[PDB]
Amino acid sequence: NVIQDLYLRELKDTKLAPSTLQDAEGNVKPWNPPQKPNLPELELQGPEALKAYTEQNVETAH
Amino acid sequence: RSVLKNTSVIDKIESYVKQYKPVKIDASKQLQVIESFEKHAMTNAKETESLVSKELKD
Repeated sequence: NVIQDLYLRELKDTKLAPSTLQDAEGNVKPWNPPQKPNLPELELQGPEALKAYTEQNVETAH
Repeated sequence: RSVLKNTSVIDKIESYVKQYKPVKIDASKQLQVIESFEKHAMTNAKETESLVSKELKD
């Protein structure tokens, strides 16, 4: 009765509400791509380090 | 994606992930330094080995 009146009135008279995707964007985090896929740095090239190291530590066995 | 009702940004980040699906490529850098190190190391290793082996029999 009154159930029908409200049901009818509500359903009919509102069935669109605001909904803008752009407004949503403000409220959410932005996708941005990773940075620095940097390849590892190469170090201690040559036996220069090794010859230095054999000499450098006097105690090679004591 | 089926949770989101605003889906057309889940399609965006899906495509961003699949775009950037290489997230960083291969690193093998131990192929120049490892061999140099190995030559000096091997030389010293063999020298010590031979010296003490000689001494053992002595």
